[PDB]
Amino acid sequence: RCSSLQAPIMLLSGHEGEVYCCKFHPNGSTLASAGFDRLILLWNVYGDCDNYATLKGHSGAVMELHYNTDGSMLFSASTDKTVAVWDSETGERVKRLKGHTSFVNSCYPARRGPQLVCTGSDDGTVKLWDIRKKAAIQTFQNTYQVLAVTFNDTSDQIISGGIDNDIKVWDLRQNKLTYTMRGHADSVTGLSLSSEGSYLLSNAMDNTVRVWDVRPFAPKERCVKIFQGNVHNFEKNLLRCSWSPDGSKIAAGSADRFVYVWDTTSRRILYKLPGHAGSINEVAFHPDEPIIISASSDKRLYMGEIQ
Amino acid sequence: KVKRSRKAPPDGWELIEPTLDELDQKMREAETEPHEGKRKVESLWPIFRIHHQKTRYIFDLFYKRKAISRELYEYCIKEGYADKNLIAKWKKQGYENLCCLRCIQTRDTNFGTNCICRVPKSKLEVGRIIECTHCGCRGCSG
Amino acid sequence: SEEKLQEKARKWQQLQAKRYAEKRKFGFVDAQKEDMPPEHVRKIIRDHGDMTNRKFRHDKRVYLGALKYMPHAVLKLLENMPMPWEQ
Amino acid sequence: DFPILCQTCLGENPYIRMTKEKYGKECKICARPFTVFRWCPGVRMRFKKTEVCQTCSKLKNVCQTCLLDLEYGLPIQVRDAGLSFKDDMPKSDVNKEYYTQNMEREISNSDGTRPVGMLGKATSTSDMLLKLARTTPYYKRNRPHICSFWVKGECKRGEECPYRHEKPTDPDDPLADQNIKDRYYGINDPVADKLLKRASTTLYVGGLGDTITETDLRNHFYQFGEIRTITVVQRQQCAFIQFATRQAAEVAAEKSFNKLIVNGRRLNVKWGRSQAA
Amino acid sequence: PAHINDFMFEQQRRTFATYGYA
Repeated sequence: RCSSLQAPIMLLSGHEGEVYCCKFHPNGSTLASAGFDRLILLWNVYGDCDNYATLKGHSGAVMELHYNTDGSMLFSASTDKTVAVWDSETGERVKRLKGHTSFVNSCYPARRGPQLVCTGSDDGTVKLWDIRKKAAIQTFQNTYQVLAVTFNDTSDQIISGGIDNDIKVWDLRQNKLTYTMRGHADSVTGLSLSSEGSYLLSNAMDNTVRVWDVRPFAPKERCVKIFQGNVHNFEKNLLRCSWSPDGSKIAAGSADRFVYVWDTTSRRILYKLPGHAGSINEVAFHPDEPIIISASSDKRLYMGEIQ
Repeated sequence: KVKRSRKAPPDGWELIEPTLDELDQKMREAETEPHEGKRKVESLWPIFRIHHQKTRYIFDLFYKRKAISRELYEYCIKEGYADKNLIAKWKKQGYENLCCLRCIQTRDTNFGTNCICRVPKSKLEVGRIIECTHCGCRGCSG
Repeated sequence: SEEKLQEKARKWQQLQAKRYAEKRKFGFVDAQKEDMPPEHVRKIIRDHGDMTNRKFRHDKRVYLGALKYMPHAVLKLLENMPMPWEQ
Repeated sequence: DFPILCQTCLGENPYIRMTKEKYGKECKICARPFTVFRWCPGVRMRFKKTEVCQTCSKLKNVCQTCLLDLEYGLPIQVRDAGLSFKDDMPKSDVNKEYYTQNMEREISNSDGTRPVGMLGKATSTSDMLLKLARTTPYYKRNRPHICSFWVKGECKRGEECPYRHEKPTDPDDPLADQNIKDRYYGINDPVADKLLKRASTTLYVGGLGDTITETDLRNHFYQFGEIRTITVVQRQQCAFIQFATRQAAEVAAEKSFNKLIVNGRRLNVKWGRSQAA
Repeated sequence: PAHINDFMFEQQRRTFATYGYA
């Protein structure tokens, strides 16, 4: 009906708790995943003889996980209320950053890589972090808890979203943010930005994917498209929306226990992938090969491939 | 602390001896009386209630009135006069007023933990509250 | 929606705080075994245990398990040896 | 691998905490060990349980706890006798019944719990059982558990303990709870009582409309007997069915009174005047 | 399977007779 056939897939076991997030390295060789077990998951993935290994040292469950553009380092946000800097290929991590009053909501690297990484904490903290200086960048507070915070492609802007029920645009290098762009509604299922930088795709807790095209330069404050048809979160959940720039695609999780694939520019979605025993927490898309990482509450990562 | 060990405790225990003697008399009187009133599991309530009364008396003497020396308090704790675990949970934020240690047991319950005697009356239903089968004890009026 | 922002901010603080209320990595420990009153369990159990009648009627099979386990009393009694060297 | 657990014994709460039991008591019918699941539908209501095994629940095709008739939510006995006739051998020698049940379930490769629903074509008894069933009869189906101690004033705990006061009823007629629990399939029961209580030349029929035509009424009423004529009035959305013999007019008359559903639309049919008016 | 923490809030809402489908 919707999905096309079945095709082979890879099931990744070993996660004690529900997987919080899933991501892949820029080279596509390894894929790391975070979960409630407070142990990062390194994976030899892109084809399977094996995954990679298990990473430890997190004092609490990792809320978010991401990899640096270089691939040798990665950042993670955990309930330990400390920014997690991890070196991986060296056998041990990077450094542990402190100063968060509450648990770290999300941590993502910027366009400068290890130089600065945008992060936020459920206390409502929106803060850039310098790393290689053995100290962060700067701290800021806007309204309320920011669910997701990520820097733009030019590293000069930082987009964030959370319980504040608004689209958060932040200017950074000016020691102040950018603008607050929101319609009339309150929902946050997550926040995301496209790779082109001309639009941002945020997840709405009403089960409504909101793609907004505004972009820098000429004033717009416009939108992109309204994606629907799949329920991302039933009541309250954190879903990481990762779009697939290959062709045109948008990947997201769902509370229906099915991976959510959405085509956008066609004014309709893509496909729904069943086979998950629980609600999908996060999904990823490999740039090199058409593979998608499936992280769900079932603690089993399902990586699909299109042939 | 009625055992045969060689102690010669400080005079504080000699001054607090009548209270422990009355508690032991009430414990023996409660343990020597069966129940014909068609109650099986409810017969163990006054034993745990009296034990919590003695533990609250020792903890109230050492940690509030300060009328007992640290050596006498350690001799009473190591002598079996009071429960060290119940007093440990009473000193921290775990329990300010504790009924019994069995109510906090997670594996003792079929599904879940935290016997309803530990739930506040705010969220809990006053009609179905009644009393705990295991613990019971603390609280009277409604 | 300022009132909904404050009320939704408190409900969200109790929400994310409720998710963080676990404070256990892959689960937590269990209840540690504590010593019960000796006269209560000893005197009450052994007092109502041997009476049988309708009090131990449900305890019947439990006593069949007691008698059904030999090594408990053997290894317990043989394992308890105050010895003449002390009192 | 849950039990039957129909919608009647589930309760109004969306979330329910159920505790399975690997080895419970033997089934009252199959007489074999099985799983015993316990749950409390109500807040202050007592916890439920299932005394029917997988073979006992599959043989009668009933809920593991309430043990109603099929999935229709009616009393077992009456609806079972209304299905065809009986088609059972509960009587005696469970050793001989263990071979028919073991070979039954072992030889049946098509079954399931709930990856399915409906998928039938009408029914003969769906109208009688549908008219004999109510909407969620969950009132006093779990908690009360009448106690004699509170009736005599000898109960010390009172309402604090279960079995709340003023629970019992007059020991005269069936107790509607434990009375059906005394036997299983044997008694006629309020199944049969409420079954008999549920059972109780021209014919006018209203509520036709544009969806119903004259050929449907002529073909439906023609099965009872020869029809003299038919008067189709579209302005009043009614039709008069005149038969030559009043026999089929009485059959289709009584059977056509608020029993008539044509193309999924109920029709109110009243007897013709025949008073020469 | 779902989360056990979410089932605790669902049971707490069930004891409060919360029928909200939102």
